[PDB]
Amino acid sequence: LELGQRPDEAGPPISGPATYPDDVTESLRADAEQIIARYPDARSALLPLLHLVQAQDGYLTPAGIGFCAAQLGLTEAEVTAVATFYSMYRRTPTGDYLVGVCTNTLCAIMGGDAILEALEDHLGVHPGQTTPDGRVTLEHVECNAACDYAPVVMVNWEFYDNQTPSSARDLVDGLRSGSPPPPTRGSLCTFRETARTLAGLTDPNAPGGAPGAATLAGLRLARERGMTAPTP
Amino acid sequence: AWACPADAIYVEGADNTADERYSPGERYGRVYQINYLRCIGCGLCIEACPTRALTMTTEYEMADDNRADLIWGKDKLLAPLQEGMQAPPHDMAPGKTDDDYYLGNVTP
Amino acid sequence: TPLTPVLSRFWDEPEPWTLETYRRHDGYQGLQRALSMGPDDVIAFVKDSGLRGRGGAGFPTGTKWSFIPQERGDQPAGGPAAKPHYLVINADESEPGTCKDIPLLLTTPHFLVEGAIIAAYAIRARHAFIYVRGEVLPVLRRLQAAVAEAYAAGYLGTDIMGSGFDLDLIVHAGAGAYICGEETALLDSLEGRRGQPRLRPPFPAVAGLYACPTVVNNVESIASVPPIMVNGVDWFRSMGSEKSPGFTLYSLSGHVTRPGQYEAPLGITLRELLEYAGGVRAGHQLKFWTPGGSSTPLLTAEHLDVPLDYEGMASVGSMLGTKALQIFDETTCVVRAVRRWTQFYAHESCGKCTPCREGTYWLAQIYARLENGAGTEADIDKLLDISDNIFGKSFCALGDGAASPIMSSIKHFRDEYVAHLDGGCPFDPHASTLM
Amino acid sequence: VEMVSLTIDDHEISVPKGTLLIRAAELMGIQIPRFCDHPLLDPVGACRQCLVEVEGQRKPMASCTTTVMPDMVVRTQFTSEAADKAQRGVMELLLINHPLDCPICDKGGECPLQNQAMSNGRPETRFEDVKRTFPKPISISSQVLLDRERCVLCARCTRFSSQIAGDPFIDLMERGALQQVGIGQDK
Amino acid sequence: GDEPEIIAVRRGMFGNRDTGDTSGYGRLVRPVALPGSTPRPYGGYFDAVMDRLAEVLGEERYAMSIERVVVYRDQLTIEVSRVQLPAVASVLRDDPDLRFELCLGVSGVHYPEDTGRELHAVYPLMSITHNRRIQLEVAAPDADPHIPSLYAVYPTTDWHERETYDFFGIIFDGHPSLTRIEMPDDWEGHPQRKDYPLGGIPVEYHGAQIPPPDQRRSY
Ligand SMILES: Cc1cc2nc3c(=O)[nH]c(=O)nc-3n(C[C@H](O)[C@H](O)[C@H](O)COP(=O)(O)O)c2cc1C
Ligand code: SF4
Ligand code: SF4
Ligand code: SF4
Ligand code: FES
Ligand code: FES
Ligand SMILES: [Zn+2]
Repeated sequence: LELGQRPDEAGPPISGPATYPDDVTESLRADAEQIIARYPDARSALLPLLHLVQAQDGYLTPAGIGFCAAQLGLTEAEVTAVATFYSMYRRTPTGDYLVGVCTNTLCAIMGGDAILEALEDHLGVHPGQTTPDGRVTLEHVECNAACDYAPVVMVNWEFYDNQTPSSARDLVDGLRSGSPPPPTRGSLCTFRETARTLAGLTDPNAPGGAPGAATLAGLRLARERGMTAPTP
Repeated sequence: AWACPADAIYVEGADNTADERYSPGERYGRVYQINYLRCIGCGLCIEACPTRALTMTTEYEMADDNRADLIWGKDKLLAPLQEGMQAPPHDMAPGKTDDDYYLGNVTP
Repeated sequence: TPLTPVLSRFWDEPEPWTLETYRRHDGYQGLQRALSMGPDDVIAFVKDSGLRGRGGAGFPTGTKWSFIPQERGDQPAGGPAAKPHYLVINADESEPGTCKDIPLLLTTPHFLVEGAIIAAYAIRARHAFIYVRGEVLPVLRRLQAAVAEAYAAGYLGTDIMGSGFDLDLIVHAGAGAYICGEETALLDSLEGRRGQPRLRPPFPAVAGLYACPTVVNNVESIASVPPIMVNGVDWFRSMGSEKSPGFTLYSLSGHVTRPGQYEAPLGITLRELLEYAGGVRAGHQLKFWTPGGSSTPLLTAEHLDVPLDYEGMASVGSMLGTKALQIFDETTCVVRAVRRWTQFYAHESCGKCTPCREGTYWLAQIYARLENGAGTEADIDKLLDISDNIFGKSFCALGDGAASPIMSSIKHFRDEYVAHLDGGCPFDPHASTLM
Repeated sequence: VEMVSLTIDDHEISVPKGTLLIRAAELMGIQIPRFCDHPLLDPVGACRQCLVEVEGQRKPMASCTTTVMPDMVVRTQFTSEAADKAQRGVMELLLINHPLDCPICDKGGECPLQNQAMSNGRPETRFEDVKRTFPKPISISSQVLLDRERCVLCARCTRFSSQIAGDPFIDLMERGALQQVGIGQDK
Repeated sequence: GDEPEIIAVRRGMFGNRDTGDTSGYGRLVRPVALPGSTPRPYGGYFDAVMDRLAEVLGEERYAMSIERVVVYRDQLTIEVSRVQLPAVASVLRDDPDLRFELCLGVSGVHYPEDTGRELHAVYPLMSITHNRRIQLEVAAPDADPHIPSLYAVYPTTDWHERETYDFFGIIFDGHPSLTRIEMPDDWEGHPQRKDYPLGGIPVEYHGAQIPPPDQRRSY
């Protein structure tokens, strides 16, 4: 009959393994119980729950959609509608690191477009495509609210501030290779680890996250020029 | 047929498919009859047609002894298969698409 | 005016995000001060403070809180019990150029948590949610850690500070969508639906999350609460002006030396902020800039001295927005920047309503033609006509935000837009790259 | 049966409390263009086709969603040039991505889009750019064929399948210009 | 009354005559009103005509005879009251200031949805001396389709009044002989009435047939 979208179309429709094995669903339900228990309404836990299935695979698949529908009593259509709406729910097997150059107006014009072009030419892949080594998946992301840290390069949703194109290619080489340079502001972890973190399950005590230069510039200038909060 | 004041055109559409394609695009006129004992030669059909598939020739000789012989079907009306043309049931010209046909960007 | 470190005060300290570091500087004192006062007392206390909402709109925080229909009286709800109130904190910060909430959350998230608790008390909401955009995973980790610490220290849960108050706080990690930042879209996304805006009415005050009363506040508007609690209303009012008092974070970014967050009183002029930052990138001049994020109409040199406050921006037609202060100089092409913004809006549109969904697509294509060789003089008039057809007509304000860059850019640089008809963008992208 | 009186265009009428502007304008004989509105569906105001100028309101208001208040004044495209401009612009934006499919579209002749583009549309295209395109048609069941390019994304199908029938097996999917009515994967 | 005549009440958008092919569009109620009486300063010679008429007739006779005055597209219609038609026509023809010598005929028009006013006879009159023209309109019910014949005033009407009867059944009482002129004397029904079916036959085609236009859908 050919029901549903054609497989080769737009951003790839949710496709992949039709269902998870028994034990996989056992673990998924074990985590989903905790995810559901924290909301006044079951459906409220859909966005976390989707991350959880995106944590099981490298990307959303029909199996994840089915599990979320079964847990929340929804239809696969409603779950798909919610899932396809948000960009963070990748729809292709994602590499060990999702490297997204912020191509927004400011970051791009501050140099981000050069970052993205250089990375695309170096990795040999276009944004949204995974490297054959399966370690990096390039992307171009909208504003990440790190505009001060211009040409910001995002990696597994950690920050890399003030990235030059050379710095960007060094960073992607490090990621595809064994050891990557640390995030300028954040603690890097594998993509599936980030998925479990967005689900609210990862241990939040991970190190890193110093203020950095831009977050302080104002306070530094105030101190160097004797400014302060006036007084009670 | 919509525009014909005399209800002298009968058209049934049908789907074009890869196994059998008669026109560019999703629809084609599988059945196309003109009842020339109802056609008044007004020409509104022509002005109605959006593809120029329907034209009016200058050929006029027509008369028959049967009421039914003057209900001319699709196979009587289709223009002669000019040189460079192939049989109607075939895929579009390679790489071309219905838009390429309507813009006139097609050749044998 | 001078910078005024209030939230930025703690930063540059060792691991300021910790609860010990926060306590060392009058942390969670404001929560106690509020908890001593009556809920309506706290609402009035904030309302007198003004504290206009720091996320986009600028609506007074106090009135927004008061609109929640408190039972009050003698507790006469003998029939259908009053449905629970909710405090959904909007930690989503997706407006382009807007990077004030993220640093605040990462460095000293407790300002929020504290304030959030206070806000929950003010509206008497038994539950509170901090909807924080994903893609800031460091910030999400910081915020989860802060909330866990708050639970450990008895500031969240039940019998908070022995006030009889109970409050459970949840950090919801939103997936990727700019539109989720709007109230009633934040709510649908938190309810596990497509992050699309709802109708209004019914407003969130009467029926928001789960059709129950809700108040959505930007993280800046909340984290500004503990300061006014501890330092009083009079301290807050000394800053800014009567029609827009207080302090705000300004995310100086773009072609500027020393970009970063500057905590300054409302009404600080861009001249003063550039002087503090040291001015635009050396050797170039301010060409254009956005007071708020991209959602706000562009500004140019002729407004360098116009105050950065709600009334001041309304005085020029721009909206203060989120105090993003994106800065661009001679090297940048207005058409190029506006094209990228239109691309962002087309990508981030929820698609719900015809004006935004279709017009943003069309404008993105028109700008693509402009930047490329194609493009005609009639194309500028078409851009303006389409923007007019989007502005006001779109279901939510995202359409207005999409139209604003286009309309302001044409109004200020029709000359450059025309010059782009010569065969494309004359500018060389390499020249604008913060090296 | 509290009756609220209001003037639509120049004329005046009185209608039950809570009646929508579009319903009142129907009752008084005025065809406000509309796609997403449906009397039996909860109003959604999505397509923005039904905009009208309302006294005291800066923005045009979707007549399909504007509950009638006492003493309101409203001016449709028949008397408000601003409302006319709003509706015509929405119509244009509605047609730019629409396929040139009328001869092959089954809805041809009975299409509300055709009729309301005649009554409330510009004479000719202003859109010289590239239209959005989907592979079409695609079956969402054994019975129903979906043509996403022609979809004006009014959500009436989805809103019906949720509100009227408890069968949300289609929904609006994807985002932005790419939004499309769809079934889950193959269900 | 000054309220217009509604000859039909369209239901729903797009001119659907029935439920409609798309749901939710059928709730509009658009009455089909002909133009109402023109306010007073009728354009051009129309005032000059009507005033003169109002002078030749009395105030009472004028008010009882002329039911309405409708100027539309610079064409003057005098919706005259039944029974009084011969008097008004005589005044128009005879009065030197009006002197509408030439009555161009009579045309029936059927409005089944106009209560008590189903059948309208239209009399185009022209005054050659004054180079003027107007249209009288006399409305009669379906149950009492009788109208006074103008034969004594306009002999030209005799055939027209006949055709109009044949086609509508408007009984011009006082006409010498209202025999059918177009249709056979034994013909049943009055074809130009809407109630009369079009009486077509399906058009034949190889393997199919098209029903007449009155059966197939319309908008
Ligand atoms: C498209 C759109 C996106 C928005 N995104 C945000 C956002 O990311 N963060 C934010 O604080 N406000 C955002 N807003 C403004 C919200 O209205 C605001 O968060 C909420 O109403 C509370 O505002 P307040 O805290 O200033 O009182 C957005 C508004 C629109 C229309
Ligand atoms: S000429 Fe064409 S339109 Fe006219 S009656 Fe004949 S078939 Fe119909
Ligand atoms: S303007 Fe309309 S389409 Fe755009 S984001 Fe808002 S609701 Fe969605
Ligand atoms: S398919 Fe659904 S959303 Fe699209 S036009 Fe039809 S009813 Fe509207
Ligand atoms: S412009 Fe890229 S993070 Fe804001
Ligand atoms: S019919 Fe009202 S907005 Fe669509
Ligand atoms: Zn350019």
